[PDB]
Amino acid sequence: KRIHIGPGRAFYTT
Amino acid sequence: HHGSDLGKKLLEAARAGQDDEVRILMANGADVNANDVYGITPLHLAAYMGHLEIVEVLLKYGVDVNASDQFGNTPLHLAADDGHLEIVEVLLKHGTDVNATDTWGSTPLHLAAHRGHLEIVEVLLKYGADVNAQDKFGKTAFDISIDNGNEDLAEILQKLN
Repeated sequence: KRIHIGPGRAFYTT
Repeated sequence: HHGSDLGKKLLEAARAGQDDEVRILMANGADVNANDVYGITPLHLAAYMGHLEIVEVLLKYGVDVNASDQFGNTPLHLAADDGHLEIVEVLLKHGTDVNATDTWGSTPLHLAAHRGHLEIVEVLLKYGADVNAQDKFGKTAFDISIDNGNEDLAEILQKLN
């Protein structure tokens, strides 16, 4: 899966 | 920047990469700086997802290229993160703050360095990215490149120390 490198990325894929 | 029916539709159209819908919404008065409860705007979404044409439409309508969500993300962070070179280029040409920091202290240069996006690093440097900026963990873009073993990227940032 994607590896997030900054905050709040979960809220970009809802 | 909320409560407008067109603003919610614009956010959804940007998130879904629907170019024509973004265009028509803007042509009919939608708020170019609409945001959701997290502070995320159509430009943030288009920049993260790589919707270049949508980015260009929002720029044409005078969008705030420096808008930050509640996490401190700017569109330039997100385009540098997900590797969208042409979007990085157009944002910088429109005057985005090249050294904006998110809540982890990362500038767009830090994010491009984490990812190894060589061409994006070069454009950020051309527009004045600060090679000495440290994130909340004390790391520069060069430090990141060394930690990740990116010899190509370290080759460039080494020269600028």
